Amino acid sequence: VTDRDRLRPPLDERSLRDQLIGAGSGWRQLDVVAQTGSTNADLLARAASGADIDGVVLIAEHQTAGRGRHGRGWAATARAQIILSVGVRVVDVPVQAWGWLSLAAGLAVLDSVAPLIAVPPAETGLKWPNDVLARGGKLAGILAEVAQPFVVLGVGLNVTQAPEEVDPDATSLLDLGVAAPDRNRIASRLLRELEARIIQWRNANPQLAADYRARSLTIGSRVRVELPGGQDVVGIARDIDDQGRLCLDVGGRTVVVSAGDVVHLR
Ligand SMILES: [N-]=[N+]=N[C@@H]1[C@H](O)[C@@H](CNS(=O)(=O)NC(=O)CCCC[C@@H]2SC[C@@H]3NC(=O)N[C@@H]32)O[C@H]1n1cnc2c(N)ncnc21
Repeated sequence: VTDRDRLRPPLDERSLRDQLIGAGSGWRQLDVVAQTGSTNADLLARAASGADIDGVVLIAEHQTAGRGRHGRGWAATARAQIILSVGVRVVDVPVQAWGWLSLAAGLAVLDSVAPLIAVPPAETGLKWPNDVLARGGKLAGILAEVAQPFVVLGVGLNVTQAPEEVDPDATSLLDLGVAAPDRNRIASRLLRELEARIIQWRNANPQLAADYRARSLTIGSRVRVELPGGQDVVGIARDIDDQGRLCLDVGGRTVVVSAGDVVHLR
């Protein structure tokens, strides 16, 4: 709505750089662009042209051709979200562990906005694999894409984004009760949390898996998992394995899923 536009001041690039670039911080480069097609596509293009995108941060005020998992889109309007992509060098890490990098990102996003909520409503946590939920609504979506030797981590976090603007099952910090969300503070918290989780992932820290399970909305729930190819599997989510894959209990049989869409059942 037009009223929410007043609640959407521009990001401060200079200030974010002062806070996030320098001693004690792994981020080497940060840019805020007014608009782009897809921040993920941009960092992928940079890498494909020889640039070292490790520790590089790209933030867009607006994204006109956003991308979701397996061919889907991501909708946004100007200054209503935190829209960023991050480059991570991964070649030094075994390929089996790359799946955990995306789980780590969602954990970082959740922890960056969790205390801003007045009281924990039902369904505030992480849905496997790339979903930050709050009150059942999708608060943020994570997209990891490969460009050797890097992985580009993308985050779309609904700050003041109205569900009617993007998606019916969406929610935002504003629609959760946060009156005047400051994207500068939130982005700063987010990238600081993200830095910690990436280091943890890179060093195979046990705390990463433990912290994920503690915030998982999926583990322990009856779920319908829509597999790639259109097949549905119904069971009970039990655990995450060492590759970040979802372990399903289907009537006593174990089904391990590497990718798919999860729906929490009654
Ligand atoms: N159901 N469905 N429909 C929409 C779409 O089909 C679906 C896609 N979700 S998804 O397949 O699990 N993928 C994701 O959640 C990952 C999205 C990553 C976006 C980030 S933003 C910066 C970076 N650059 C990119 O191009 N992508 C990444 O989410 C719905 N959707 C679109 N915009 C949304 C909304 N702003 N908030 C919540 N949900 C919404």
